[PDB]
Amino acid sequence: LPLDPLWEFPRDRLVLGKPLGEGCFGQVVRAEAFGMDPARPDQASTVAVKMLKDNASDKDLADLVSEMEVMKLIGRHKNIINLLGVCTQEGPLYVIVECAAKGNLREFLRARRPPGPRSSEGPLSFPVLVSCAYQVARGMQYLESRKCIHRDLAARNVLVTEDNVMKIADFGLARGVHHIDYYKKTSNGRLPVKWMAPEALFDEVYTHQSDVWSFGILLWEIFTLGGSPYPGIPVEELFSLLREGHRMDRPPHCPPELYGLMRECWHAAPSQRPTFKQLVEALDKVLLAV
Ligand SMILES: *CCC(=O)Nc1ccccc1Nc1ncc2c(n1)N(CCCN1CCN(C(=O)CC)CC1)C(=O)N(c1cc(OC)cc(OC)c1)C2
Repeated sequence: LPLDPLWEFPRDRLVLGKPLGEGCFGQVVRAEAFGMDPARPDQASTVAVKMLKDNASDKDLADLVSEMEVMKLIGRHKNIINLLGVCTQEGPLYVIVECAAKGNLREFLRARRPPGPRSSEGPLSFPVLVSCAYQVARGMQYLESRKCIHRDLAARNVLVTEDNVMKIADFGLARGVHHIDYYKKTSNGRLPVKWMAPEALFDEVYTHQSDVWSFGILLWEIFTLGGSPYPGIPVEELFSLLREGHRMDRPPHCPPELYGLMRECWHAAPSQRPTFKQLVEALDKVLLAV
């Protein structure tokens, strides 16, 4: 691998700590970094480091190099997980990125479901829920302006910082578009087919509008506080329902403005779904009202 001085970080300034999970064609580990900000060479910060499995082969490496190079290109934004540095020289390949303190948005929301003075005031309020959606839309708009189609956008792929800033994750991955087992649960027991636009699912076609569809599913997850899309519906039935043009019901405690937005995102024709710019504006006006 070539030396890229703009991104290279001394591996000995890293102290690897607890694993965060895998399935990425490698594995992600919490770490402390010293001098990530060169103005303060001895200061510690908490980061996340992606690396290969210890029994990985050349295909996994190519993919990790690829995701690295993608993250170099897309540049920096508040509402995405940002690249911090890389270790490519004299040792294993490390990709260093921001670490979000509160985990993924799905678990964030599910852990904060209200009770079934402030006795019925749960942690999550409507304006913060709308802010969560607005931030995801902002990040996706940025990703779109950098020619990046996410292809998996879901609450589990949104990370939450200590200050409750949404950061879109896993946007630089090779998805294996042409060999998806629609029936197979992932590491969570999650079925990613439930986030696929009709054009991607039936015609293997991905555009930025395909991601808008996924955003509408993600909207539904937010306002069900981390619910599972198409609740109780086996994948076999999902195929039929989608061919029949069926859509999810309006969730309880969800204003018609936001179910409206969901339904627009799930328009069968990609050209009749909102753009992320439009989503950003529509959510911003809601955020302004409340
Ligand atoms: C920072 C404090 C902390 O420990 N946070 C934490 C704890 C528990 C779960 C998650 C987090 N926070 C977190 N912060 C930053 C990143 C991650 N997590 N990643 C997710 C790890 C968990 N798990 C990994 C395996 N997996 C996959 O499907 C494969 C990725 C499910 C999730 C994480 O992977 N990060 C990440 C993101 C991106 O986005 C482009 C790219 C990376 O490497 C190139 C790494 C960061």
